[PDB]
Amino acid sequence: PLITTETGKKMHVLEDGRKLITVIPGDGIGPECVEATLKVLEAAKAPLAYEVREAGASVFRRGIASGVPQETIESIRKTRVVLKGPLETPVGYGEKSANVTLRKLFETYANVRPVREFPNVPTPYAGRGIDLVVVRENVEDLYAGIEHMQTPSVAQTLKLISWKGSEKIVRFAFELARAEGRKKVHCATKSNIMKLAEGTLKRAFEQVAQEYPDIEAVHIIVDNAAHQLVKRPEQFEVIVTTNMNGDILSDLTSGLIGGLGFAPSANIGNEVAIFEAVHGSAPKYAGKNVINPTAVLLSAVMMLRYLEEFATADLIENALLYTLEEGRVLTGDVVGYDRGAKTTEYTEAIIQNLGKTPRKTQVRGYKPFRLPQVDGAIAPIVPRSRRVVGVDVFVETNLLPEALGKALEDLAAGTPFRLKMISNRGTQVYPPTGGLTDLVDHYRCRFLYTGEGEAKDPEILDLVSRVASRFRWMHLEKLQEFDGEPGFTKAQGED
Amino acid sequence: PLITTETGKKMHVLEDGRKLITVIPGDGIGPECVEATLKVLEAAKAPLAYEVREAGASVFRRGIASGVPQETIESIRKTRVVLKGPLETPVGYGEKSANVTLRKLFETYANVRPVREFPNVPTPYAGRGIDLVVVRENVEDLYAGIEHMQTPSVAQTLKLISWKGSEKIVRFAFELARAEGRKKVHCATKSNIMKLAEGTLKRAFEQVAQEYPDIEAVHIIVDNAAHQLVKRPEQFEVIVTTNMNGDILSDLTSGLIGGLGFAPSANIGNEVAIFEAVHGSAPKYAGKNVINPTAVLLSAVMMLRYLEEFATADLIENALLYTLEEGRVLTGDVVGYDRGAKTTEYTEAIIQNLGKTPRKTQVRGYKPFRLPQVDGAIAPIVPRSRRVVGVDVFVETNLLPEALGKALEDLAAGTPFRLKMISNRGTQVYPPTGGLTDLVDHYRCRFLYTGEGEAKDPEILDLVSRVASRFRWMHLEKLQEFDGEPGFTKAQGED
Ligand SMILES: NC(=O)c1ccc[n+]([C@@H]2O[C@H](COP(=O)([O-])OP(=O)(O)OC[C@H]3O[C@@H](n4cnc5c(N)ncnc54)[C@H](OP(=O)(O)O)[C@@H]3O)[C@@H](O)[C@H]2O)c1
Ligand SMILES: NC(=O)c1ccc[n+]([C@@H]2O[C@H](COP(=O)([O-])OP(=O)(O)OC[C@H]3O[C@@H](n4cnc5c(N)ncnc54)[C@H](OP(=O)(O)O)[C@@H]3O)[C@@H](O)[C@H]2O)c1
Repeated sequence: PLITTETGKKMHVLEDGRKLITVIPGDGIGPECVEATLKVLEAAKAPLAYEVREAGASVFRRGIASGVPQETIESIRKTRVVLKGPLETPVGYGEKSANVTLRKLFETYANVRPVREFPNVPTPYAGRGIDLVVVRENVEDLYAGIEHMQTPSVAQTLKLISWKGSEKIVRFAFELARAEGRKKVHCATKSNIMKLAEGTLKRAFEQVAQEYPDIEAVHIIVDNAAHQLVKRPEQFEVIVTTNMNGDILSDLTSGLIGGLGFAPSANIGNEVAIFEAVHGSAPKYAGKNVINPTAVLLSAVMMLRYLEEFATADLIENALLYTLEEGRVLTGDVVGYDRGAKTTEYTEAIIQNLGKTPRKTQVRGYKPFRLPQVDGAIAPIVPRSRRVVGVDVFVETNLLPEALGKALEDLAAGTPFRLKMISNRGTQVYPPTGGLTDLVDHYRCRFLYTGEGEAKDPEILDLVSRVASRFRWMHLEKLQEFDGEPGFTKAQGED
Repeated sequence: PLITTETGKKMHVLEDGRKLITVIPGDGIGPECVEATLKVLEAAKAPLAYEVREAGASVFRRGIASGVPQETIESIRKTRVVLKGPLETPVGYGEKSANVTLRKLFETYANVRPVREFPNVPTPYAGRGIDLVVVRENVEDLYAGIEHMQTPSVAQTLKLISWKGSEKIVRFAFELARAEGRKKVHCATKSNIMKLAEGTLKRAFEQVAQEYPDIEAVHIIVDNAAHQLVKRPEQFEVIVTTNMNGDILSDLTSGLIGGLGFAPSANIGNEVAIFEAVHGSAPKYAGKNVINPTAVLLSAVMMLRYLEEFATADLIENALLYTLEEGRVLTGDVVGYDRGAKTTEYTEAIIQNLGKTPRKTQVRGYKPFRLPQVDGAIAPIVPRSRRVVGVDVFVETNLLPEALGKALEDLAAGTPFRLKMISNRGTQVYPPTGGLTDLVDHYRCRFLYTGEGEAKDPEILDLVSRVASRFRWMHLEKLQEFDGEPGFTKAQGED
């Protein structure tokens, strides 16, 4: 049956004591990396039972667009613990990422990506003591993939950041820092540009920080953060950032200690945990028996510790590290593909080293920590007052700014709305600015309410119908104020 | 008077042959870096006339929210050439970036950020021959700053990518490659997740590439790209990417050769050119005469060559390089702020070296190239057919998915629309998926047209008014098909 440990984690413990997990082979190199891992697990006599289910490209090919079949959802709800190989996501077309789907379907909001130097895995940073962890928000931001072609030639993607999601991820980061003996957490954002969206993470970071006076909270702008991560990565311990930023920074850090073949990760939520490598399906290596399975193996190790199977975790992790320390069986990504050991040979070596322990690089098994509960989360605040002050109407037209401006002022005449300004790609173009801005066939037209109280729905739709009598609109955004503060930004160049 | 050179570039040439430029001191370290640069210029007898104007924080403090005063716009329209120090943008609140405003006001669509190893500027990558250039799209994507609080606790930023802007940036990259003798261009995108937005750059890249058979065009996913830039940066020559991706990758590359103190840049457009360092106003070093002015100096050098003042550019750049080669006067970012030379001393040393022989005469290899014209650009295609097939209605509510679904189906009864599904943060929650997705108070409700032809505006507004009779909507998106293909995506978990 499924049980809840004292740490609050959910896991399926079989009568014989073994823990049942869902295993997803994946696409490309996936199966090879997972196959290798399962062999090492069995050799180490890991107390596990396996429910193999599919996800990714193989499922897209069955005509299931989400790439996550019902049997796999059923299995994950049964086990609450998953070890998956990479899943292939078509580039530029096709189905949405099944990797993102798994995380969002099961609220595994935290993506933990630790990086450390490895024995006989040389990098220009060897000896600097790089030991940091990137805590990537895992379920919102841009990667949700909510897109709409505003016009035939203008595409739009929504970036959504919530207080709820930001509060969760920053709290997780602090708890993680406090659980690994780290006394500092960096929050990387682009809040100087996205004051509302990225600023939500910055503000959640600052408010939750007050509860962890034992940890130093430092905010850093994401670009300078990338620069610092390359120039002096040893200054970082824990870095928490939004989904997209985290995707790039975590891959940046992996290149500091050997590459993606050595980057494991854990997708953690309160109800489910998904362990997988940070790397992809890597189609050019699939089936060639040359791929490095270290990343997936180390992920299984993270899974073992999560499962409280610390002994097996140390055993497997020691074997791997011992194998690296000796430096006799190294994969192509470390010694070139003209010399690199085969995947199966690498596996066999590690297995042959089960029971052996490295002298230098050893297992740094931190202490488990209870995940923050919803009842202790900082709930979003309900404004004391709020009002709809206008509406942004997006239109598709090639009419020049000045003419569009006069046309809309005429259409709004008689309504309780006035055209305040018009922007193109976010740049004010009406009133004119004296600039030389090039224009696309998409314009955002800001109308402000001029009456008493607030703009009511009927009035807004009436304004939109008037605009529609001549122009094609495709996107509407209400402009609201919450506690006297506008819940929207000005255009670039707008005074 | 303002003239057009035989290369297409516009510059203000005075009666005496001097080229008039607009100079913006900036904020924080800005003034110090600019001040120094001007000193070196005057010493090198650069044939320039300066029109000093302000932008940035000092202007925000005058109550001009755009941070770009009219006199500065007037000056830029007059000179078409600008040398600016960094500008401070408030973090998480306040005014929008004046740096982004200048670029968008004057359509300086390409941000060229060259990176190379410098003498006596130690990095773990020294000797690997890193010599690449990031071509960052400069006027669209997320950095436009178009934001709306969908609900009091859910923020939204629009990511807009146009065919026009993407076509221009990739063509620029190819021309730049062909002009610097580079035989390869990498296009980094996240097209696997954002098939419409990021995919626009990918598709523009591939179609424009057909015009440059002499150049090898390679697409790479942005995350793997960061990994590769850290693991093996010497493989890259030219990298072209969207605005935000480029912001991060360019700073990542700067940390490979000395840090932001050595990263110059050029904001290029057809009508205007703005030269500035990649770094910011760096408030903690402001006024302490310790900041490294190299980045701004080299930007002035890029400016000089733009102005066709090649002799002065070589003179100044050789002096700088000679100074670094001698390694007698190095700034704090190179040898530590405990032994680093003062900004004024570093400057003095360079001026003293005006005329020396840099042993490794690595005056960068550059060849002027004509900017692509609009008449030669691939225009966006006008669909043969198009139709509105539905509407996405975003509502603010905490009513559970199941009940929200039933409520909306009831409201749509009688209309030529049906509720297809409902998502939360991009994840399908209605119909139920069997997942354990956490919900925020923002839901996207997809309605599909069920009649013949297409959904007309009056019918759409009628549906919205019915939804409004019970729920608060704040965001509408029409769903359109162009040439038989949906101009929108499915939700995560939606089959
Ligand atoms: N969580 C996931 O399941 C996940 C994460 C990322 C990408 N993907 C998917 O993967 C497909 C390919 O994407 P991609 O080519 O950009 O990236 P990728 O699969 O991570 O491959 C990029 C490069 O990383 C190196 N690498 C990755 N895994 C390695 C391993 N196990 N051992 C040794 N080297 C390894 C290789 O470098 P060299 O080429 O330099 O040898 C490789 O070509 C897509 O559909 C993508 O969406 C899935
Ligand atoms: N184009 C622009 O005008 C521009 C570009 C970026 C940021 N900004 C603005 O700048 C303000 C501060 O932002 P930030 O602190 O994130 O970044 P930043 O000003 O670039 O400073 C980050 C770090 O870069 C190093 N650095 C930058 N310029 C340097 C130079 N000339 N010489 C030596 N080292 C240098 C320093 O590293 P250490 O601390 O390690 O010494 C510095 O603290 C904000 O308002 C931001 O929006 C403006």
